[PDB]
Amino acid sequence: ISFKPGNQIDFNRLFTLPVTELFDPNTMFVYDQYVPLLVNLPSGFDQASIRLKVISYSVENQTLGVRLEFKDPQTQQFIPVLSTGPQTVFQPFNQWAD
Amino acid sequence: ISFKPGNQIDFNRLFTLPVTELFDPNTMFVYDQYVPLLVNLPSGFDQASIRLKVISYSVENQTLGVRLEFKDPQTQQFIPVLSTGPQTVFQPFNQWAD
Amino acid sequence: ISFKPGNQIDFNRLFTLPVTELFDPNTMFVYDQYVPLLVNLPSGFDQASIRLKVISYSVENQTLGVRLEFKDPQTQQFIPVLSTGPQTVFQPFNQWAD
Amino acid sequence: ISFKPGNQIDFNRLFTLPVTELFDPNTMFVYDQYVPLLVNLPSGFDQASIRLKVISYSVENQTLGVRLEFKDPQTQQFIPVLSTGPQTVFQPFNQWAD
Amino acid sequence: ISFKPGNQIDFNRLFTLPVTELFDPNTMFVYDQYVPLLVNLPSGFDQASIRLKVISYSVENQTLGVRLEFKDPQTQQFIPVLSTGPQTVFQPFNQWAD
Amino acid sequence: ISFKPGNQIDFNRLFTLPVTELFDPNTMFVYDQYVPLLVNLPSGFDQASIRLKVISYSVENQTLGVRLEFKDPQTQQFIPVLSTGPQTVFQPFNQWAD
Amino acid sequence: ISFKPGNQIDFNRLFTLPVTELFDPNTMFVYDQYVPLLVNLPSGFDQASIRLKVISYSVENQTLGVRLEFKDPQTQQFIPVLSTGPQTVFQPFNQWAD
Amino acid sequence: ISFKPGNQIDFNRLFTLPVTELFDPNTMFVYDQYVPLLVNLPSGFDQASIRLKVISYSVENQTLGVRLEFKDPQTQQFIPVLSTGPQTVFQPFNQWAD
Ligand SMILES: [Cl-]
Ligand SMILES: [Cl-]
Ligand SMILES: [Cl-]
Ligand SMILES: [Cl-]
Ligand SMILES: [Cl-]
Ligand SMILES: [Cl-]
Ligand SMILES: [Cl-]
Ligand SMILES: [Cl-]
Ligand code: NA
Ligand code: NA
Repeated sequence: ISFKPGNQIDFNRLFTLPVTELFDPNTMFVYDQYVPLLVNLPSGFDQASIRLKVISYSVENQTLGVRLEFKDPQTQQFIPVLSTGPQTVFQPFNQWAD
Repeated sequence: ISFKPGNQIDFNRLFTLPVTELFDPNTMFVYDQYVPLLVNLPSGFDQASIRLKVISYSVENQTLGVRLEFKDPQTQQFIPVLSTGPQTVFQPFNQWAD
Repeated sequence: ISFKPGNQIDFNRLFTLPVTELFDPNTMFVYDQYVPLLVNLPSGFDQASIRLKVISYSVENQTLGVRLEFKDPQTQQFIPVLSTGPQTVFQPFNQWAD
Repeated sequence: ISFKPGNQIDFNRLFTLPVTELFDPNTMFVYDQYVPLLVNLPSGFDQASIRLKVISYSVENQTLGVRLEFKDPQTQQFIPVLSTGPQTVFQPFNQWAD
Repeated sequence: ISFKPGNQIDFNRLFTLPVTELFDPNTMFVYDQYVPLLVNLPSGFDQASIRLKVISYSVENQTLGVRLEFKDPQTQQFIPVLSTGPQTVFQPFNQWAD
Repeated sequence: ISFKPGNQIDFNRLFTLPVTELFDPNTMFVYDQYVPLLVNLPSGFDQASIRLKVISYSVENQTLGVRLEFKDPQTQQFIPVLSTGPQTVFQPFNQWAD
Repeated sequence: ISFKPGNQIDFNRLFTLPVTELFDPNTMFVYDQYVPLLVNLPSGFDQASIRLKVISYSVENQTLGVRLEFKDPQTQQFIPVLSTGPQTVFQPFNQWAD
Repeated sequence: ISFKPGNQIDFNRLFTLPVTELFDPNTMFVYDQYVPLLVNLPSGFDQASIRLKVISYSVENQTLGVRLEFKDPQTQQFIPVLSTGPQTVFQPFNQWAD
């Protein structure tokens, strides 16, 4: 009779986290499980080949400052891209605040 | 001579399921294979780090009420996000009905 | 309490047309109102600058063979792109058939 | 120094409306300004060539049941697509409810 | 011989503006030409039916706090959606800063 | 000085195959490696939970007629969705022909 | 019986142009009709508020070097964004060449 | 109080590489980890079934010329698609240059 469309829920409607929970507090690398959540990865990309170093984070602003490192295919050492600070400072999740 | 475009079929043209088939009826967790179908996951996201608890379901309306749980990277325990009811109530698949 | 997502309906769930209704049967140009439906136009594109000539059409297969013409910005004459037949032969709408 | 991405706000974060405000209560046609909000129109589509008849609406469920009509290019009369009820029954906007 | 793909340039690679240039400084409404740049509008949406009131703006942070108003189809008066502050506070454009 | 955008190549610019190469000619199931190419799968979907039965194929038209089967999470048996023929008949790849 | 998907043709399958045809050779501004083709404009953006100056073009490489100018909402004068050369150098259309 | 949208960072804002680092200099195949970065793969595609041969590369222009090879499902031999040169010549990453 009538078409009643369904829905697939956006992940950001179900999941949020304080920025301090995103990274290992002693190594300062984002936990592997959250790298695809912070970075829009190309389809099929092998996440074992990258890591995100947390250079800064703000509890007040719920922001992270990160630097990407990637695995050199020859040596298998993680190397930085291309200085001293973060490549990007961003607010990972939607907030409802002042 | 002439360009004749091809097509890639949308999964929702081939697959549908009654909502009672989406979850384990004794544990009340959505089966692992259907979590990406219900939730739009970011590219490369590790589904082993989440699970969906079915809080409610309606056979009449073909809806599910779910709560997301995620694996704490330190303890490896599944923890709820941020109460008592579902985070979302939705109709997973297109329906043709009253 | 619970998030209940809404929906915006895809135009193709509401609209379909026999291919003979898509074009002026005497001029053999697709009606202006259907050009954006047949061709995925870039956002903001001025449709007055193009037209689609129907070179072939199939009632049995519900296909159209078209050639695009565009308005030369200097002369304001419609000119073909870059032979004798259609640039593309395609089935504009979803069908449920043999 | 650091890249700080900006954002473009999704319209659905700013706009919502009770379903009774979506249509003319005497003619039962969705107001012209809301047709692109309810239907995902192809880029550049001429909205003057369509209208949405409200066949049903639910205040309790915040749903609308609509039928699309389109302008015949020859006669300029609005004609239905392809019965007696709505083509689709849907919830236009996100809701937070029971 | 070889396929050499072309490109369409993203608008954000060519255009940026200080936030004070986005709105009329005496009326505090975003200029009409920038409303589609700040808000992701559905395809074909009639922008004459909305306006964005600037409730706050930050020169230091390059952010705007806005409230959406829409035209009531009956009275043709602009009315707010659904309090006293902005509905959203966001950074419209990418920044490279501290 | 000047921004020179790069490009990521669409898979369909590099890959095409005759339809007879898409499936095992004795079992009549599409080869596992091509299931994501024929069906637009949701991000993260476990392809081990589905298979595509080739019900028909046309060398002349370069089309396939398929039926989807999915793994029942309890029994681990592949079961059809919801008759006797294909669920869909489509042309997987772009063609340049008569 | 079987679902047979339709198609909407991508504009780039039908339209291509030598780069010298994209702009007025005496004013060196891209013709208005091609601005949305070269730049990915946000939905609903008023193209009367921008123009593209051609700073360089290459017949051999089929590239254009452009600078965007926008209309100041107060004075109604076209002003450049934020030097002496192009903001971007790109190849507008797909090519098959050496 | 106010909605403050978050962001997910595009991979191309964090990662770039000289084209000589994209492939094994002795075998002339793109490293496995970069195949999804160069080619837009369908969701869920098994990258073990393809490889990219570098036929040409330009240090001056930061371009690569590649040919795709895929694994024949029967023999498990890598075979070329459908001559002697690259299928595509492209610039993988955004550049800021002359
Ligand atoms: Cl925190
Ligand atoms: Cl059920
Ligand atoms: Cl017909
Ligand atoms: Cl209401
Ligand atoms: Cl400012
Ligand atoms: Cl074949
Ligand atoms: Cl030229
Ligand atoms: Cl290099
Ligand atoms: Na994926
Ligand atoms: Na549009």
